[PDB]
Amino acid sequence: WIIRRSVANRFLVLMGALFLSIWGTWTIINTPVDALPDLSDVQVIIKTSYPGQAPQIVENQVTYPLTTTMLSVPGAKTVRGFSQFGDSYVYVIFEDGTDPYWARSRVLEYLNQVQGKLPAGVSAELGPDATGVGWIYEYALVDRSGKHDLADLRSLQDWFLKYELKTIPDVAEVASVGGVVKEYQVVIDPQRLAQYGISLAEVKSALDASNQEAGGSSIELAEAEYMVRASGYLQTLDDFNHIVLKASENGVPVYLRDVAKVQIGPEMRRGIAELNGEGEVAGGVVILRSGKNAREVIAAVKDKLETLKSSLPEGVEIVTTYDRSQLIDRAIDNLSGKLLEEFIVVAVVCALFLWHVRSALVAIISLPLGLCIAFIVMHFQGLNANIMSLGGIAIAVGAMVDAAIVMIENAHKRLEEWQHQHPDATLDNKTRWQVITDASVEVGPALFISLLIITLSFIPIFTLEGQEGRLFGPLAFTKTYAMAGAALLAIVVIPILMGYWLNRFLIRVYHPLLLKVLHWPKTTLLVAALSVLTVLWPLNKVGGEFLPQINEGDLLYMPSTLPGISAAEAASMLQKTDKLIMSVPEVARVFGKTGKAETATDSAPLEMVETTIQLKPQEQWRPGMTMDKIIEELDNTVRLPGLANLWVPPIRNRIDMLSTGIKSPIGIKVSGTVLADIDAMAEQIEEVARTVPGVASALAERLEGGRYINVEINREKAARYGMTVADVQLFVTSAVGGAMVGETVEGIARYPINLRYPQSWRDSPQALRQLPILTPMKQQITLADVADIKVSTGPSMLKTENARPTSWIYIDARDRDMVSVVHDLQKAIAEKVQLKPGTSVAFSGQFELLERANHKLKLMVPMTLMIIFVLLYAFRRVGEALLIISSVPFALVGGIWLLWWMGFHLSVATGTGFIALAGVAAEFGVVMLMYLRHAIEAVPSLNNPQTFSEQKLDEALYHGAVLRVRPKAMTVAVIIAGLLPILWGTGAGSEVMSRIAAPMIGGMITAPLLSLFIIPAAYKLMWLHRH
Amino acid sequence: ASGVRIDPTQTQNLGVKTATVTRGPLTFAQSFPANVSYNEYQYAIVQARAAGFIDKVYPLTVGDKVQKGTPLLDLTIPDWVEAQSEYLLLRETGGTATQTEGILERLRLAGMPEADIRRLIATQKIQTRFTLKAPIDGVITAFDLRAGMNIAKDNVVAKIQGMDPVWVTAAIPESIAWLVKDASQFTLTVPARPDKTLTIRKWTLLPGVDAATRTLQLRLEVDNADEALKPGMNAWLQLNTASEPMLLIPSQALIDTGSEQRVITVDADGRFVPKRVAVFQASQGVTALRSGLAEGEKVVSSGLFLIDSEANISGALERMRS
Amino acid sequence: ASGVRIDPTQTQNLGVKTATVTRGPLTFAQSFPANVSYNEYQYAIVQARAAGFIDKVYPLTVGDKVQKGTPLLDLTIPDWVEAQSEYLLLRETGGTATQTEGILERLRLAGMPEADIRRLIATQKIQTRFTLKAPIDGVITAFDLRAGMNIAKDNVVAKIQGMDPVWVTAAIPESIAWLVKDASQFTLTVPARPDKTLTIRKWTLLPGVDAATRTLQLRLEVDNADEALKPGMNAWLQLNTASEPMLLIPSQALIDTGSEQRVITVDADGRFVPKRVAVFQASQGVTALRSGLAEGEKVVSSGLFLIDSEANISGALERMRSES
Ligand SMILES: [Cu+2]
Repeated sequence: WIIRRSVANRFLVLMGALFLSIWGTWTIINTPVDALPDLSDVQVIIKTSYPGQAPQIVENQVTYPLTTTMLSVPGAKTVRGFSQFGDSYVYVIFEDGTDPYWARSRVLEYLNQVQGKLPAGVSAELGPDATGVGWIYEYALVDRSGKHDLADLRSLQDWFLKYELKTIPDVAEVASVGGVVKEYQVVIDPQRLAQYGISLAEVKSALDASNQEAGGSSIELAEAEYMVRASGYLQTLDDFNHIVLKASENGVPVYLRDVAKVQIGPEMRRGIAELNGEGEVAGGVVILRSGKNAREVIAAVKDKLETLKSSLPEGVEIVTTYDRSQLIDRAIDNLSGKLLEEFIVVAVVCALFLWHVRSALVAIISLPLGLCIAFIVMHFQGLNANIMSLGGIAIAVGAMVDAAIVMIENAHKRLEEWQHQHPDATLDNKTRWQVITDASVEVGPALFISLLIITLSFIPIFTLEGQEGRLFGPLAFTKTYAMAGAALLAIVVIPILMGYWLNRFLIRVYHPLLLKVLHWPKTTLLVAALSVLTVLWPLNKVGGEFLPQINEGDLLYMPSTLPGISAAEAASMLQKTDKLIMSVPEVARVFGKTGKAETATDSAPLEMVETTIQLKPQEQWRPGMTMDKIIEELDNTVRLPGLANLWVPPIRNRIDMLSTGIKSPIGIKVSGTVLADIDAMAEQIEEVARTVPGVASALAERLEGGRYINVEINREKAARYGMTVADVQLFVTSAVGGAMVGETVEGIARYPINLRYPQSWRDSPQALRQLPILTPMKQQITLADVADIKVSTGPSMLKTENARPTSWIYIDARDRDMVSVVHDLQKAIAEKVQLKPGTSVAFSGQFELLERANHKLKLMVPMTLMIIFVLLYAFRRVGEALLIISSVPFALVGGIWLLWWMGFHLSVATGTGFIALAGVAAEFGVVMLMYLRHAIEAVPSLNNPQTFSEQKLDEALYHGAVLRVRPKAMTVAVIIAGLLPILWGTGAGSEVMSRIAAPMIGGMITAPLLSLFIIPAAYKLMWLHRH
Repeated sequence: ASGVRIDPTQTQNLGVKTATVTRGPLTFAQSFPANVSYNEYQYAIVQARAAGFIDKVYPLTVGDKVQKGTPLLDLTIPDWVEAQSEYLLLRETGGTATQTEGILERLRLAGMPEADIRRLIATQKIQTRFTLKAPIDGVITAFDLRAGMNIAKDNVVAKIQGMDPVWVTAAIPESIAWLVKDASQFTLTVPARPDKTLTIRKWTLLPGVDAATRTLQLRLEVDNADEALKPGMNAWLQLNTASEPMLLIPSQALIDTGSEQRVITVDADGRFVPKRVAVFQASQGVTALRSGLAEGEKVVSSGLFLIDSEANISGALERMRS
Repeated sequence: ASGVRIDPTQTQNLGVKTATVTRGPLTFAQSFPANVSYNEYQYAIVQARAAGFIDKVYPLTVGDKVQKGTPLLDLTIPDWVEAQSEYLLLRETGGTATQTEGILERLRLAGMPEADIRRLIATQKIQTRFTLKAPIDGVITAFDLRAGMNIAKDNVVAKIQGMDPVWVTAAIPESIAWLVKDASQFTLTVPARPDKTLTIRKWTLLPGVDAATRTLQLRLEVDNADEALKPGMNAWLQLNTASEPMLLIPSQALIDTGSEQRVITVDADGRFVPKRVAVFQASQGVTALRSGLAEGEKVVSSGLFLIDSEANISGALERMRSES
């Protein structure tokens, strides 16, 4: 119907399509790419920093009144709270669908009220607008000229770089990593305090009342307004020294100089950064706003650095340590390459079963405007996101051209009839118009119905909830697009571009075995069905990950150790590790990192290390080298005692923590209300994961491995010296601990100032016990005199997931598939570990994300069968519709057997594939069920629906065979060919392209090679029922 | 089963500022707090040689300035009449020359001033009313006798101390006792009078230090003909000088635990090497060393290689060697 | 089998260092503040022997240094004139020597200084004016007599305090009393004079504690002929003290989790094996075990954390506890 309206408006629409085409080629240009918009977002981070060093009340309380409030906030669900050495992390969570900022605006209702109950000096800080996945571009500042040092470089970062980059749009936070913060250290000699009769408290105060400015209003002179202003800012070491502590009637004072030494020095260090195992360095890291564009930002950054070449001081070098573009491009280049190779293959298939320059051209033109239409609808979803958008336009390039070529063939031989009946020496414009219409009438309807069905069989992917859904969501859309559009172009354009403008030795290879399928119809039907049983058996060879392990050039090394390591030690362990990693010939750069960075997005403790390894381009590796083989050398070369090392890709990591929390692919979590119970379950589990042959290393982080030095103040004792419990603590918070006490205001910079006894006095449980104390009544005592001090063990870091304690168990498998490992893991747990009181076990990582995808699939096949049935009844007949569904499973049978030969697994990439395999069935049913109907609708069909003569429909079906092969074989040729590229595993993201492909590869070869005999030989058995 | 080795010792090739052990002087530029005060070698405490009652007291009081000879008060002293009579009556009958010389020198020992005994011989009359005058120029800082009172021998009738050469005393911090002992010249200044600023070249440094503060006492005398510098005024004593040449390294370069002090030396190749050092004293950003380094050695200027709020100073240094 | 084997090329990369156990005494070291003070055995408080009146007062004040012999003031003492006169009288008229001496004695226990009685017999002249001089080298710290005054037989004319064998007294907190034994070694050091190397003559732990500051009193007599050590100066007293003999290991090599405390022994085979020790005390970088080891035994003192971890993970620690 609508195709006639098309030939009516011959010109116009075509020109519109080529306009929608160039509009398509721009609906893309907002391109770069997102390797991943795969992040969860129903979480707002709240980071309270250094209220006090007490991993039992500081983060019992910040996880107490502060989370009790996050129990009160609307949209409330679960209030988890990391709670560590003076740092408090809290992650609020929501319903999946919720709008990002909606969440924040609610979380923000009780961050304010609560702010007041925090001690002085701590601010409960809200996370950034971005997530962990947003870590785009990292870099270390270096200088080999020795003209600068860590102190200067870090300051170069905090007060120049960070401010220059944070400006660039779409960036959410330029965090600092590693480096040294300049600190003004007031080292108070406890002996001076006594000798000069000045108390610690007096010093703290004296220092406070001497570091600020004052306004004195204005004062009009000469009718002008003169602004009175007073100095007072500390900015010379001398100024420190000349802080007055007391003065005589003589006017002879005692300065801070007389009881202390003011020395510049490194502040405390939260995390350490190291480069190439040859030097500790200062770093920055650009975090990208939640939604915005990765590459666009990246590129805008690079140019902003070249604007800083005449800007940086002599000797300073930015050595870049991580770059998302390198992958993003390597991924968009490969997929572009394929869209070009699959285009040429069809131009050599539509030209191999059609010998006419203007015959291949037509089918060829079906692509540029079909590619562009894809680009259009690639704006409704934006192809800014993913290979899947491009991969989905590469996965269905085979069927997009199918729609045209098939029509073309129904025209070819439809011309071989009007030339044999009518003459040959007289043809006008009307005659060609009439054959084009005839060609469009018989193969017309059938073709469309099909392409509706395929998009319907695909619909059930929209319902896939989460990261997997986002992974094949664009693909689920970008396929329903160029296909539902090519069906629109082919019905309003294609025909007009074909009007305006050895196949023997394959028909002889076919039909000889065809006439044999009729020896007995039903018996040939069974011997083919038993080929389904042969697929069920070898279901038992391959496995199934959640997602094909996509490999970026960058590589994340995350070794974990027992919970107690010291900063100094871990920083060393880091440089040790960095030197080994660097020794492996394939690595180019190594950017280590213990602790965290100046970002709310980093909770990692010191005993954990993230080291980011870039390997020199593949064009420079050793002879027989491979990623999976490099990682193996790395795991053997890099290894120290008591240090499990886990190897994980840069991206997968942050995301993996944003979805479940785990850092590794394998993840066991043991959440318990008690503490001793969870750590107990954690160790037992840890031990069985080592025995399993499918493990490279296993270690469950601890919770209660913290080491403490207790100062139990004795009220009664202290009382004797007139000291309150607080009076003594000042020697803990400031004398022993070097608590901050102020900041020097240096222009656009701010550096900390602090009091402390010289190291020696606070060296050990012995030193602490002999801490000299100058009491209020000027008595000279020692800390022990007013408190016992014992060494003890306790919470290393309280952890919670949903307000209930828990410990993550990290496991690393890579030599053996996942599903085979995970199943054994929870089968070794229940059979050996035994069930302890109240302590629930469960899994995580990728497995947890795999279980969410599997579910709904039993509603993804019937929701396709409930909608496929509706589509099967373009033929109206029910008994005919049932056949289709049974001719499809055999096509599935092919997708499996090829997984085996390729050595692939059962992912949701393959899962998607198989559904797009049945998406071909409907079309397949249309190509032959229309031919079969026709043969028994044609002039020999006044021979069958009248009487009986078996040798009559045997010629109508033999003719339906020679008619299908030509248009059908060519349609298969394009698929097999577009099947190969996706099958290849060379390139960035080609593996994942393969897993989502092979399901269709074998799947398509088995349908033609099967449903060419089975579809017909089942109709020669249903006609023989009505009669 | 790998056998690839690696160097464990901490390493740094990406940012290490190094200074070179030079040899030179510690310089100083300080201003000590000082006070203007009475000269203590100009001290007069007047008190009667005998008991008596006060007749009159001249218009003085504490705080007033007096010149030598200024009458203070008149008093009647009877302790001397008995013996004075003796001398007189002795002349009425022409006693021996020595008989007189005797009684007359008994009066001296008696306490009776010499200038009052002459008034005994000249007038030949008994002397009962005497006048006490200020013995020296100066300021009256005590005055315990008024009209109507009796006068005991221990009462002070006047504490007269002078300012002729007025005194100034600076309070120098013990810390630089090693330097001020061999000092050469200070510059005195007093905010009360911005033109009386002169260069002090002679001064005595007292052998005791105030303990309340811990400061040395440097006492110098300034001429005060005009009476400009008034005792009780604030003054400043400044000291600009350099020390005897010693080993000098940047103060930043010294890693001092509470008990052990040392520096990170950079060797002939590029390896770090912690060496113990002996300190003398620092000043204006540089510390002199008593011993430990060789003039010209390389040394890094950082404790910035040992995260403050952790690491064991001892332990962190060890990781840098072997 | 206890302990745990570790790939020798991993511990080599770790940079594992090891120290050797040994028996000996632990030397405690602790610092204390001290004041430089005057010497109280160099103490003279000049007081006139008789009453008179000040004739002249020399250029001196409190704070000035004086030597033995320095004139302080002149005074006229009448009290002795009679006796003297009576003595000179009998000298004229030849009285027995038993009579003469029997007068110079009345002169002596009257008060008149021996030297002025000598000046008498030497000149045969009545002595009326006298000069009090400084009986020792020292520092005037009191001076209540100025020109124009009468002198009472109880006014302090000069309080002179000496300081050559100067005193330095450190203050130890009562709780730490035990740190100071007889064997204890001491080292003085004054900040005011970084260039002086002090020599302690003798040191004493004083009978009682200064109830004011709850500190014991340790007084040292210290050479000071250059007079560089001024009274009032700050002085830091560093003390060393040896304990009874004990097993000795580096402190960097002992793990203390409160409940237990252990060290990692390096076996003969290079097999790291944990062992429980009982600590006794620790000071200046070394801790003394009361028991648990045997001299000669090797003890890891670097990379200890990780190695202990590995040992904990390998169950090496869980083993150690059940075996004994
Ligand atoms: Cu991590």
